[PDB]
Amino acid sequence: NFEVDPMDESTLLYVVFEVFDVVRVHQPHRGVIEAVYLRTPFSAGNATT
Amino acid sequence: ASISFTSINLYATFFPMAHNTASTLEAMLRNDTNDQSFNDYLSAANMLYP
Amino acid sequence: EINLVQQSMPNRPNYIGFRDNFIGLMYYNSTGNMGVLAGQASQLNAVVDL
Repeated sequence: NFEVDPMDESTLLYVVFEVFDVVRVHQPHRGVIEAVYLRTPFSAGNATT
Repeated sequence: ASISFTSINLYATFFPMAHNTASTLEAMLRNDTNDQSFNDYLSAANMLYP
Repeated sequence: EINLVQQSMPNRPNYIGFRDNFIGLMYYNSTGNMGVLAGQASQLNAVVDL
């Protein structure tokens, strides 16, 4: 719960929730690259093309 | 104001190193215990709440 | 007396309605007018338009 000053213009609150965002890149063979993305208490729900 | 793009090239710069030294490095980094790992400087979930 | 002879013929039939299922009334497949289905406070789109 945030309490902020009034302001006449529309405003946003930007909250950063600091996590570990780690990529572990493995290239095991010529012309191949692989990666695994861990993200901790706000895991990626996406995995889009 | 307007912009237009005429030609975008990609540039790359390669360290000259001896071929025998180079291939030894490659063979070491194709092991699965020698996997590179990186992290974002600001690792965060970025939320905007009106 | 000249304008006692004139021929006049109806205008073209020109039916105007909506489209087949209300096509082009909702943006789809347009990046910059993408509709969002999102969670409670996840802040993640569950719609990706290409």
